[PDB]
Amino acid sequence: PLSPEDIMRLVQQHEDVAAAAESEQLVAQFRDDPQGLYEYVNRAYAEGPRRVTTPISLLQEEITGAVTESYPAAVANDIIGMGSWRLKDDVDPVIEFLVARLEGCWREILDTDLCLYPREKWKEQGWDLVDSMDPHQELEGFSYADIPDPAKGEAGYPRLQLENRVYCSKVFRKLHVEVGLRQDGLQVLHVVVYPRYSYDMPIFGMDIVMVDGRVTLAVVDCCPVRADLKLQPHYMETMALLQRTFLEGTDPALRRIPEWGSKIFSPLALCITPSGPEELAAFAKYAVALHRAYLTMSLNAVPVVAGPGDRREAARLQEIQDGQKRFCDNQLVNKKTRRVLEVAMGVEWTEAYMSQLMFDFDPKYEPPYFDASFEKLYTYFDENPSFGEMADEAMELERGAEAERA
Amino acid sequence: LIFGGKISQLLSSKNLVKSLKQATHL
Amino acid sequence: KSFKKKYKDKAIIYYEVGKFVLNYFLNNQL
Amino acid sequence: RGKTWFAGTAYDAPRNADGTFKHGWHWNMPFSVKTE
Amino acid sequence: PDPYTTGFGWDPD
Repeated sequence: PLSPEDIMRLVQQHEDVAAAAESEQLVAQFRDDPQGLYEYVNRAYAEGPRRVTTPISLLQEEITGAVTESYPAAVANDIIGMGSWRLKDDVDPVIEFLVARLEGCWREILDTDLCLYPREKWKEQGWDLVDSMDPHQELEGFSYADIPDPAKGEAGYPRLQLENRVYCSKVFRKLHVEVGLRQDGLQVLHVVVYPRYSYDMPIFGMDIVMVDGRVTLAVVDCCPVRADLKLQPHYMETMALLQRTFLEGTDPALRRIPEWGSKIFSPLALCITPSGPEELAAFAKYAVALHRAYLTMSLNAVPVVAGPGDRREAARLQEIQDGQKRFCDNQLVNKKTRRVLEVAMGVEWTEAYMSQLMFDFDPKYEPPYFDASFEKLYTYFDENPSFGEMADEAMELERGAEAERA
Repeated sequence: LIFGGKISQLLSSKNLVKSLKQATHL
Repeated sequence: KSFKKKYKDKAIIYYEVGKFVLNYFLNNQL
Repeated sequence: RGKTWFAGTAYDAPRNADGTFKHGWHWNMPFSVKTE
Repeated sequence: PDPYTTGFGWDPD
């Protein structure tokens, strides 16, 4: 009275109910307070400094009177700002704010597993800071201040300078921020977060293109990796909720779909031309909140393993690799667009940058990562230490004295 | 070893001339 | 009022960070 | 190395044999070198 | 005008 077909159906029930459960257990953290995905810096500022209650700092306050104070990671990265960027002074305030927010989200959410990308891949080739007038690195990377900006018409004009920051993590094989500047007022921010080839996770993308201080293009997306070009229910619910929370007004469509994003864009992908400081502020809030939600949902992600036993996991891994290859190829055939900012730094160098950095796909190369995860233990035991049996006896004597005196 | 801290302070400092001055050698 | 505090704190922490970075690089990564 | 600041001019920093500035100087360093 | 005390940076709010 059960039948094989209905045993298979019962399996299907259990199987996708577990999926549903996981999805809502991942959305529930953002369901209540979506503004907490953006106002976290302001809330940490309102929280203010924290008195470091470690015994060494307490002894410092007892002897010298100096008080050790700590700050949350949000206001820590707000104090840092852009950071020690080589081109932090020539960039636009909007680009600087966005870079500070996304880098702070990386260094805060992905702490204890955020590594710097291997220097032999991007930094030993001098791609951390490239200048149009010095393509051969004859000035040891000091061309940005060693060489004055070209005159109009004079060879080298307009000068293009690109600074890159590539990171790795436990769940992410490449977290890439690229800031490009040109003399004609054009600035480009390109932030792409790549999951590894073991996670059923979309690739995060953002591109901010501005001309002469006015934002002309602003794209933020969680580009899917599946075959049907659709995201998971938690990603769809989070993107719709954040759009409702932060976009609020404006026109509802706001999607030109310029014939190249249609193979990589999510159904809730945002690609606007900002017209107004209010719309620009709403986009910046939505983008910071979406990045924070993406990184927060990265914490509980479980890698997909295959081999013996079952083959649907192997099919999922092949789908992940195909989707990442499709995204990389679609960003590589982008040469009717952003690649025009290149060619000034040659064509063969443009190819040797495009294929090797940013959008690079390889089945055999997974970047190594260092998951410390014991600095949490060290900080916890500096906050709450154990002082030994002799100190326990001394505290017992002190407690007895205060009981018999007070 | 002596001058590393001042070097990092110089490398991590915002130049305020491009945030202060607004719009021959322009 | 607090921007001056932010500037001063950032200068102090970057001085300390750079000093200990240089100390580690010279004394251990050589 | 020649597309830098003033280059062939009396206002340029001293340069080595290979064209690099003396003491490995650069134009963003907080100190000014002395002309040779 | 006191620098190092106010301004110098974009903010959506």
